[PDB]
Amino acid sequence: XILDXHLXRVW
Amino acid sequence: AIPELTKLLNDEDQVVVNKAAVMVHQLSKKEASRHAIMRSPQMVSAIVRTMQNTNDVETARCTAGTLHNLSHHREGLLAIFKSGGIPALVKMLGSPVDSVLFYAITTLHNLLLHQEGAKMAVRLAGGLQKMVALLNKTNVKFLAITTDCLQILAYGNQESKLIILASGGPQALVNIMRTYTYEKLLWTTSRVLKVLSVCSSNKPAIVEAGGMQALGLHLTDPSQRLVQNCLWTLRNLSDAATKQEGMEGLLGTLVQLLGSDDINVVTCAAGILSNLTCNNYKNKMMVCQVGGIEALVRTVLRAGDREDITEPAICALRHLTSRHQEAEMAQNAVRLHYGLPVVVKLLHPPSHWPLIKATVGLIRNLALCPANHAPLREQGAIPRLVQLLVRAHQDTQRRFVEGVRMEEIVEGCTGALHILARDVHNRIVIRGLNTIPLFVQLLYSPIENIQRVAAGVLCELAQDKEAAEAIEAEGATAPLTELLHSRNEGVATYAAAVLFRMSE
Ligand SMILES: OC[C@H]1O[C@H](O)[C@H](O)[C@@H](O)[C@@H]1O
Ligand SMILES: OC[C@H]1O[C@H](O)[C@H](O)[C@@H](O)[C@@H]1O
Ligand SMILES: OC[C@H]1O[C@H](O)[C@H](O)[C@@H](O)[C@@H]1O
Ligand SMILES: [Cl-]
Ligand code: NA
Repeated sequence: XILDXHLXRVW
Repeated sequence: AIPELTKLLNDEDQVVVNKAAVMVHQLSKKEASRHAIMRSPQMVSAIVRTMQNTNDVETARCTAGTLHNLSHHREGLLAIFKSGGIPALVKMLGSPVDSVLFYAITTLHNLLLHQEGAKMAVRLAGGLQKMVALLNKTNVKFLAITTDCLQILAYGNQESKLIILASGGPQALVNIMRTYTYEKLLWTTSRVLKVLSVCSSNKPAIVEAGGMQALGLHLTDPSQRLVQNCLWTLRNLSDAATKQEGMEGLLGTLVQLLGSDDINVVTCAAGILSNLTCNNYKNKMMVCQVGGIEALVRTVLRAGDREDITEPAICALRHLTSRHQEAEMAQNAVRLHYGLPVVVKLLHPPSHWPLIKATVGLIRNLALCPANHAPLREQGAIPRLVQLLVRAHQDTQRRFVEGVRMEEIVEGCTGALHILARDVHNRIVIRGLNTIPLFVQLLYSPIENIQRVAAGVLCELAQDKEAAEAIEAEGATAPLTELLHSRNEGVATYAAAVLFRMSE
């Protein structure tokens, strides 16, 4: 879940 | 609350420490208790120390998760940096537990994105080697974060580029481009390859790993950011891809992209085609076979005075019009696709020296085909080549103008004139412009290539009796006799032929 959340935040 | 838990984090009993780690994590999940943790430089030092030294799966997850929550804020990013958290996080990259790995890579990403000093700290902690090693993982979202970290670290840092190379970075990155279709990953990986492709060491390695062909796979992807990065990287690599095979597909796509409405796409395609056709007769053949001449002439016409397009396109045309099986057909095709007028136009202002040099070379090749002798004459090529030559020679006699030596213009123009002088009407025009005195002066050039083209053009002219007498009247016998002993066989052969025609 951390990955999806991070992708969205950064890009 | 904060100093109580900091005392429990520094406990000699690790059980007490494990229980304190779970509490600190839940506090990092709320804004009030998170700012409390970030304000204390003693608490953040304990979380970092706990993480690096723990052998417990949950404590590693909770301490790394806590540091991740801090990385969302400028105060927390500075806390993790000053508390020595970067080398601790780097250690967590070797973690067999995914959740620990995902906290570490994302936290390091955040530090590399927004925190000063972090790029140097990650390099020193051995981060690059660990990150390259993880490129064998198969999670495309994790791969996208890892590759972006490599991009941040490699950008503007030749040291990091060399480390990525030593760790097998090129091969691993090319594999990603051949294996996945996940756009975000393809794009971040292409950005890493772009950064590496300006490195003189990484470039042959990427090409050897099959990078040209791999990047070629994605040139028709709907994602324009992916296409463009692939095109930039391809252009960078293309001067070192002369020996590569399996390029038919790439070459075909590049010709197609010449018709694009995106001038950046057009620019790159022209540049890659130019580099790949330079002295590669097989590539010249392939590009001609898929309609390359027509595509390139249209590109030159549409580009007008945009030299970022016309220079590579004219270079490609120059390559395609010599030294391959279908060169003759290409020389004709340039005329048949209405290219001769625009080619002569580019000899004139406002063209800069790189474009003029390329255009003269192209005209030299075009003139190999007799059906181009008259159209080139009618379109005004001879007077302009002579004006270029006369001024270029003067400039050398007085003394790199826009990166180009005027000697190159002298040689190029004299070379083009040497080929045009094969036609009887062209020789009338060349002679009528009082060029013989200049051609004879060029025999005394220190540069052998200039002596060769000067001697060659005089040799073509001297086949007419009137011109032979003028050549002699200019005192050409003296330099020509000396040139019989040139170590350059071309110079010596031509000089003998001129001397012969002057004696009848
Ligand atoms: O062009 C991409 C680069 O832009 C900036 O220089 C950023 O500082 C760097 O992190 C990034 O890799
Ligand atoms: O996107 C920034 C740069 O990327 C690559 O290095 C290209 O070669 C260059 O033309 C481009 O401007
Ligand atoms: O057209 C075939 C050949 O014609 C002439 O011999 C040219 O000097 C040479 O450069 C060219 O390759
Ligand atoms: Cl003119
Ligand atoms: Na040539």
